[PDB]
Amino acid sequence: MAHFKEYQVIGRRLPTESVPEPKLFRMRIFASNEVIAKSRYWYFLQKLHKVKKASGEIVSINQINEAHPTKVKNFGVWVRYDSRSGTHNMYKEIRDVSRVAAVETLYQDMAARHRARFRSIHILKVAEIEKTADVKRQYVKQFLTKDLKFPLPHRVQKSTKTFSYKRPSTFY
Amino acid sequence: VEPVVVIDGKGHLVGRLASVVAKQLLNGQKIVVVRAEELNISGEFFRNKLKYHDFLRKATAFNKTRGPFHFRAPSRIFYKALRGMVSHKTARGKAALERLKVFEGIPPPYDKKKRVVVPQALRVLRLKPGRKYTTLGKLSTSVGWKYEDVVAKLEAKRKVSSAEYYAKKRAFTKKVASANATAAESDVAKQLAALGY
Amino acid sequence: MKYIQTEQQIEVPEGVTVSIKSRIVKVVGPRGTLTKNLKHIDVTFTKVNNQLIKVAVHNGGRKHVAALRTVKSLVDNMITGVTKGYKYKMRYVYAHFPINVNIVEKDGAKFIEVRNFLGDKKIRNVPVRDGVTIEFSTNVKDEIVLSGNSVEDVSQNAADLQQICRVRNKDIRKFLDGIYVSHKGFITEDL
Amino acid sequence: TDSIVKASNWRLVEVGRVVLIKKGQSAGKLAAIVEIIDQKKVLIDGPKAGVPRQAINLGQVVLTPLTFALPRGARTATVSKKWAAAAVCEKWAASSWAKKIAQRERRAALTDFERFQVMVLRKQKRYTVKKALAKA
RNA sequence: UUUGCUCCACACAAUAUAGAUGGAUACGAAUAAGGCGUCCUUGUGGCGUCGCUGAACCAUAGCAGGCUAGCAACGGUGCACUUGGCGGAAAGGCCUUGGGUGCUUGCUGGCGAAUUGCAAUGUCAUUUUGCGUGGGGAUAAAUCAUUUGUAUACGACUUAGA
RNA sequence: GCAGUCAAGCGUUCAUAGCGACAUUGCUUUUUGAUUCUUCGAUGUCGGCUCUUCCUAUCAUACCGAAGCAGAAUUCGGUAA
RNA sequence: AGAACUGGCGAUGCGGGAUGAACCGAACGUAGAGUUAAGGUGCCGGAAUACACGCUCAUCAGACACCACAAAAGGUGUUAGUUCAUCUAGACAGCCGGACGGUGGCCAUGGAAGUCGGAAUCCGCUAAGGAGUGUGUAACAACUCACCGGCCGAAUGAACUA
RNA sequence: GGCCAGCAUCAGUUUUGGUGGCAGGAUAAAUCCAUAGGAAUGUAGCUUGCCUCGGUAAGUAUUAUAGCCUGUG
Ligand SMILES: [K+]
Ligand SMILES: [Mg+2]
Ligand SMILES: [Mg+2]
Ligand SMILES: [Mg+2]
Ligand SMILES: [Mg+2]
Ligand SMILES: [Mg+2]
Ligand SMILES: [Mg+2]
Ligand SMILES: [Mg+2]
Ligand SMILES: [Mg+2]
Ligand SMILES: [Mg+2]
Ligand SMILES: [Mg+2]
Ligand SMILES: [Mg+2]
Ligand SMILES: [Mg+2]
Repeated sequence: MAHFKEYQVIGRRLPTESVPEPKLFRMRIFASNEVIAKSRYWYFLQKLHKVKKASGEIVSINQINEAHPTKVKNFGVWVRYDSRSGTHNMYKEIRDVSRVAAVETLYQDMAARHRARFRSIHILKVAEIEKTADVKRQYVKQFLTKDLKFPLPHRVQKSTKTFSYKRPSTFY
Repeated sequence: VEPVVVIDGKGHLVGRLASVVAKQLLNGQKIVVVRAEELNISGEFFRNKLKYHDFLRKATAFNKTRGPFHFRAPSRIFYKALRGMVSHKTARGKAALERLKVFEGIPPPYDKKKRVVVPQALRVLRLKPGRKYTTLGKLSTSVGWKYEDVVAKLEAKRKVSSAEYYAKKRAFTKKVASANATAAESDVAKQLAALGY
Repeated sequence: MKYIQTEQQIEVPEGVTVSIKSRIVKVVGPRGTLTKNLKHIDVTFTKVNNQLIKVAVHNGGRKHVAALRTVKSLVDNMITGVTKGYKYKMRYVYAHFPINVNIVEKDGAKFIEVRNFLGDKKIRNVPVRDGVTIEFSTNVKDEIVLSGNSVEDVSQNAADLQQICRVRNKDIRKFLDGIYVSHKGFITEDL
Repeated sequence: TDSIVKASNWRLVEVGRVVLIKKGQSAGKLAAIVEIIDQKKVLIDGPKAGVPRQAINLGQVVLTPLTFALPRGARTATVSKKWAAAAVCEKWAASSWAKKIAQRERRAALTDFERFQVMVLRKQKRYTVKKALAKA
């Protein structure tokens, strides 16, 4: 729904006299802020366990920063989404420097290719593929060849002015 | 910035060019468009010919001389786009349209004047490579414009004359750049360079 | 997917020189010179070792990389046409009426004249494209041979000759008369 | 009798390609491609200029003709070491591109008195140059 | 034609302004390519260089730009003349020759400015028209009425008439 | 009223040359209904005659593809008003 | 056409939905300034030819709710996925070689030999071959394919989803 | 006195900049430094085969005549 941050959200299923110290369930939620993070936490906990916001509590919320924000990684992403006619599971691969950037790319890509809005997508799993040759999508694999170089043909520079006096060039 | 801005319409994406020119006209700038026959429309030639035929079938049923006139010349097709994007039924829009001239080719007054382009309307900068596009001269010939050959002949003549002019100008520019090459290590030139010139 | 890079190879034999400006290809060989304008494809040629040209598409889609191989094939056909040449052999097929195929001149234009096709009184004239040489092959019955450097012109002249002899208002499964391409090969043998 | 094919020498997105940031926090500094993320995205590092190690869209940057040897994925210290060893900053400051940038900054930094001096010196040089052009 | 018409110059009057306030500053083509310079074996050639916008280039100092004295150099520039050429797409412009004349800020001096009072567009442009003063130039038609019938409701059309 | 999709069957064999059951999806507003929104200080209420134009779901004519198209004739279909 | 709850219109202008009683936003004394709503920011037209990732090329493209329509069924168009398979012990496609014997397998049929039908889906040689995938004959024959080989050498096929 | 203005210092409302000090989080994550362990889109070295300069291709070899990843501090 915006530029994403990843939050660990831990909730409780609030204690009673019968059950003190309940079982402290945790989730990694990609959300643009903490209100949405906690909302998504309760949404998925209600999908998983007999609990709701009114019968539980948020024990903790903590943003998780990328441990290595400046190393390029290949992420495998497993999602579950609703199409116009059904629900489907999908696996994709995204090359980027952080989980939040990978997830933002994934949401953009789901919207672009499957018209799957945010509300229709569940992030099942995001995991860095530590070993290349376990990358199984060609659109990522092509970026892992040795000494990868490519030109950027047909450069289009934007003019600051309405009129130009030169009949410009697209060389690069 | 100039009193008259002369746009070389060659390869200029008629709709985007018309947007630029309409805004300039309404802002108060005099615009002269040349080489309207070399303008481009995105989409296949057959697409644009079918579009113009759909335009051509529209006419006042009880008197065709009252209905929308279908001007075949490339300059008048560009003018149709531009008029549709100017509020042409008001006095302000009439003044704006009076600030405009469109031509096929480059007629004598403007053949010796500077021509500019509009990068935000240029086909090579705007269209994705591989996309098909139409040339207004070909579209106009196909829909009844009678003067593509005459315009091409006059343009070949003008280009011969202009290439001769440019050979002379390039020779003189080489002379000037050589005389500026010397006196580049002079004290005045070094002070100019210190000041950025 | 937009493949990062796709490329094809163009082997250049010894007696062939390939001059490629922006996308205007000029192939020169023993038999003559062919030229092609490929400004419609947006590929990139590069000379590797004077016997190999690489043609590449960068960040190209499916259609773009398909047309890359099409460009490779077209340049290969130019080189083959200036080294070995192209010859299309056509056979006249007729059940009753003998098709009379000849070479005639009209204002000096070298038409192929077809008379008596299916008994018709009309005379079918097919112009000969420049570079295409028309020879009637003795020792084979009812065989016309079209030869030239450019496969485009030889094959299109053969197809024009074939289409001028299409049967109208009849069951063409029965009325099989026509002039049909029977062989498509090269001029130089076993090359 | 040799085959002639025009080279069309592009600047290549590659590890070690030197780029000039045109917009953003840096906006005019030099960085080096550390590696390629996507067709439109690279990881760069500008340690000498002060550009942080960052993933950047290629549209936010312009490729320069300058390339140096850099292993793919090199960290900031390694990029700075190879940058200093290859002397990228001086190789760029000697380019006409950098000199034109510097000239436009100097012209923007001229004062009114300095513009008056510029006109006076331009008139002196013009006198000498016109005299030479008439003699020639 | 109760001294008409037109063209040039000048003065005086009106008349407005779709909107000047240093300069519209000219190759063509391509853009998965080009420009320029140079070289040769003149090409779809070799080499070098540039772009990454005109943020340029040119111009630009002087009572809105006065009056003077020099130095240097035979340059720049305005002007009226003048030589030849080219330009018909709407040419109405582009180039060029020679002499004259003014200015020159390329450099160095002398004098002036004030009080528009602390700003007030603080009037500098071009569009038509009229009148007057000189000078050059030209010396008809159309319509009505009559007439024709190739025309025609009337107009209109087509004809004729010193 | 017109048109699709599926394909059990017809078509001597053979689902789809041409058809096509059991089903099912539509389109049209040249049928007739349904409604009562406009008009009851009044839109002249059948048909024909006359005349113009428009649509295409094409009967003919043009050029074609298919056939259970040998020819001839015909049938199905395409661009087509 | 008729009921329920609420909110509206009627009785209501204003900004937006081009246009419109009811929709969106917001309800209204006369003004100034600022900020916004809904809606917009190529030009008409005030406002980014903004930035970013993709998708789409339509010889009827598409383009903002109410709302001014389109469905079933389809498409090696293109994109992204799911699952199952083949593959250097050599895959797919392509070209070429083999494609047998018991055996005219059983039944019928006027005739039926793999191929008008019902039923049985065997065995040997086997690298491999169905009691037969099609063309063909009246039945034959004769071609052809499943199946296995020769060549090539790294990926490939199928069914689905949207 | 009236009409139209300019500037300064204020007041009320507001719009748009420059700059300073703090707080929190994994007392940011990173970078950086130290250390240990690894493999590859395998650096140096070595071997094998090529040949047009002199490089190449295949192995091996985990930092060397490039570097990188991970954990810890
Ligand atoms: K009534
Ligand atoms: Mg006409
Ligand atoms: Mg009445
Ligand atoms: Mg009436
Ligand atoms: Mg039809
Ligand atoms: Mg017939
Ligand atoms: Mg009432
Ligand atoms: Mg209301
Ligand atoms: Mg609407
Ligand atoms: Mg606007
Ligand atoms: Mg569908
Ligand atoms: Mg049989
Ligand atoms: Mg204040």
